[PDB]
Amino acid sequence: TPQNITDLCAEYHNTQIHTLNDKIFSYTESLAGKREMAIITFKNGATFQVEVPGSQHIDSQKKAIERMKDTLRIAYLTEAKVEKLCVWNNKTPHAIAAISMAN
Amino acid sequence: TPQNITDLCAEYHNTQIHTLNDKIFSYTESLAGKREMAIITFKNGATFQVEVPGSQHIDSQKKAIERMKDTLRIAYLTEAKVEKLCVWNNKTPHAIAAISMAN
Amino acid sequence: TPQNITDLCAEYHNTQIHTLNDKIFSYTESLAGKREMAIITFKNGATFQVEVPGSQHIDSQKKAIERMKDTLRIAYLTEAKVEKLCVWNNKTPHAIAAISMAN
Amino acid sequence: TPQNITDLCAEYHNTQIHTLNDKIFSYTESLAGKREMAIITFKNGATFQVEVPGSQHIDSQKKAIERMKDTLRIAYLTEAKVEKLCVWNNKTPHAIAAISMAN
Amino acid sequence: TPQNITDLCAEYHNTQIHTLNDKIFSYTESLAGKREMAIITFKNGATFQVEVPGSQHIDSQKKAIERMKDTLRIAYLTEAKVEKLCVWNNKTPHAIAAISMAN
Amino acid sequence: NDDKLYRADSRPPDEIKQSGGLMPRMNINLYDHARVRHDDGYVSTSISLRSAHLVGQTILSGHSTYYIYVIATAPNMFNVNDVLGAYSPHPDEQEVSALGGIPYSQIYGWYRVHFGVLDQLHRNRGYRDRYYSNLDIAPAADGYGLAGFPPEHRAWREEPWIHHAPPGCGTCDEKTQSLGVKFLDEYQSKVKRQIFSGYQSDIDTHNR
Ligand code: NA
Repeated sequence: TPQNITDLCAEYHNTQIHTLNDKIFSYTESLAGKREMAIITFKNGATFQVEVPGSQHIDSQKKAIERMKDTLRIAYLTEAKVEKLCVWNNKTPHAIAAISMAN
Repeated sequence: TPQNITDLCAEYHNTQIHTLNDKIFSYTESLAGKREMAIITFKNGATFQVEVPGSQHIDSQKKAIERMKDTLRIAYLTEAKVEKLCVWNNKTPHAIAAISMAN
Repeated sequence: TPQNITDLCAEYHNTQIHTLNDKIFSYTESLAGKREMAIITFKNGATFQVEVPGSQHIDSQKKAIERMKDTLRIAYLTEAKVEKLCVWNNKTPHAIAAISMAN
Repeated sequence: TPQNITDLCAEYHNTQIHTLNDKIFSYTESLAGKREMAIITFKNGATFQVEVPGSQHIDSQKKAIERMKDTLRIAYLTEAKVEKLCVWNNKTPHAIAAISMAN
Repeated sequence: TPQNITDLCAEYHNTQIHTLNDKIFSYTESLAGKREMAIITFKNGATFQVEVPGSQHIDSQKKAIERMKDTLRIAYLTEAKVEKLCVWNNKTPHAIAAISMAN
Repeated sequence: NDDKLYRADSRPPDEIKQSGGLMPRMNINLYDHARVRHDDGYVSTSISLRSAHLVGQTILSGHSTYYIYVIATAPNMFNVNDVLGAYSPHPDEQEVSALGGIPYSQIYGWYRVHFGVLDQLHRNRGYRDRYYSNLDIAPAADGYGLAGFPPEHRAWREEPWIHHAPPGCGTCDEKTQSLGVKFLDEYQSKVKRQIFSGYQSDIDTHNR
C-alpha cells in the first residue's frame, strides 16, 4: 500500500503528478444530463476534471468520485493549499485520481 | 469533454449563461410535497431554482441535483462569489444546470 | 413554479408564513424511536419542528426532510439569519415545510 | 408533539436529562468492527456514547444515529455549547437519545 | 462498552495507541481503483491510512470508514488537534481504527 | 506571515467567544479613533507583549483580572502611524488598529493577568494558523482613504491623502463612514467564508 500520493500515482498507467502548491482558483459543478461532473482550475491556467462516472470506474470508485467532489468544493472555499494532484493524462482535461493538501 | 462552464452550457438546448460575480442574497428550500426544491436570488433580483426532480431528469442527475442544493446552501452561508450559472431558460424561474465559483 | 417562499406556502391550505428575521436560539435533535425529529426555537419563544418521517409524507419528501435538518443545524451553528418559515399549522409545534435565509 | 428535549425525554423509560451548559471536551469515534460508535466527554468527566446500531434499534433510528454522530462532531469542533442531553441510564456509558444546543 | 479510545483499542488484536496532540499536517485522498483510501501525516513524520474497504471489514464498518474519512478532512481543514489514534500496526502505513480529539 | 500582536482587555475569553471576537465600544473613523482604545469602529493592539502589558498596567490598573490577547496579523489591520502620518496624534503608541475589531478566529490565545502579574498561555480553538499566517497587515495605501480627517483638515490637500480623498473631502464624513462600512463588510465576508467553509467540510454526499 502506498504511503503518499506520488507512490500511489506510480502504481497506475497513464498518470502523472502535477505539483501546484496553490489554492484552487475556480470550482465548477454541473448536474446536466451526462455532464454530472466538476472542473477545477488553478491561477496558472491549469484545468482538471472529476469525471462523469462510467464503466471506466469500478463500483468502489463510485463513492470515491462523490467524496472527491465534496472535497474539491470545500477545498476551494476553504482556500486550502493543494500540494499535488495525481491525474489521468489520457483525458482532456486531465482527470483527477488523487489529491494531497499540505502547507 | 468541456473545459469550463460556458462550453458545458453550449452543449445543451434551451440554456444560457448568467454572469453574476456576486454572492447569493437569499437561499430558500422546501420539503413541501411536489415542491422539494431550492430557490436562490441575487441582490439584482435574479431568481433561480434547483428543479424538483422529475421525468425530465435521468437517473444520473438525481445525485447531482442533491449536491447542487448543498452547494448553493454552502455558497450562501460562506458568502462565496458565484461567477456564472448555466441555466435552462425554458423554465420559470430559470433552472440551474451548473455553477462556477471564482474568487 | 413559485419564485419565493411566500408564494410556495400559499399553494398549500394548511400552511402559514412566519417572519422571524433572526437567528436560531436553540436546536434540538432526537434519535429516540418514533421521535427522530428536530426542534428549533427563537429568542421570542417561537418553536418549530421537523416532523418524524411518516405516512403523511410522499417518497420525494423523505430526502428533503433530511436536508432540512442539515440546513437547520448549520444555520444554528453559523448564526444565520432565518428570514421566513413556511409551516403546517395543524401540528404543534408547527411543522416546517420550507425555510428562507436572507441577511 | 413535545416542544423540547425534557418533554421528549420523559416519553421514554430508562431515560434522564443531563444538563451540561458547556462545550464538549473530547470527541472520539471508532470504525472498529462491533465498536462503530462515538464517545464524548465534558470537562467534569461526564462521558456519553452514541451506541453501535443493533437489535434495540428500529429502522427509523439508523439514519438518526448517523445524524447524531455528525452533530456531536461538528458541535465539538465548533465549541458549540451543549445545553442538555437526553440519555438512556441503563447503559454504560449513558447512551444519547437526544441533544439540545443553546447559549 | 469502553469509555475511551485507549480501552476501545485494547479490545482488538494488533492495535496500538499513538498519542499525537497535534493537528494533521497533510491530507491525501484517492479515488483510483483499488486505492480508494485516505492518508494523513503529522509534522513529526508519522503517516496513517484509512484502509480501502475490503474483506477484512464487516458491513457495519463500511459507513464508519466513510465517516472517518469525513472526520479526517474537517479535522484537517479546521486544524483540530488530534489527541490519539488507535491503529492497526500489522498494516503499512498503520491503519486507523479510532480517533480522539481534545484540546 | 505569522507575526503576532497583543491587546490588554478586561473582557474575558467567554465574552470574547460570545461576541465573536474583540469588538469596538457604529461610527468607523481612524482619526477619531486614535484621538484600551476601542472607540469609533477600531480596536487597538500593540506590537509586543511587554507593550500591551504596560498599557494594561496603567489603563486597567483597577481590575483584579484582565487579559492580554495574542492576535494574528490580517488585512483588517492598519499601522496607525503610516495611515495618519504626521497627524498621528499618539504616535508613541506604535499602534496597529483593527477596523471593526478582531474576529475570534484571528485570536491565537490569551494570557491571564491577575493583580498586575502576568501568568501560562491559553490557545484558542477558533484560531486558524495556516490562514492567518499567510496574511499580513493592510498596506497603508488601503487606509489613506479611511483616515477620516475632517473635510477642512490640511491632510486631504497634502500627499498622500490628496489622491485618496473621499468625495466632499478637501458629506465627507458621510463618505468616510460608508467606505469603512463597505471595507468591514467585505473583510468579514472573507473570514466567514474561511470559518464556515471549514464548518461544512464534514458533508458527505454519498452516505445519504
Ligand atoms: Na498574519
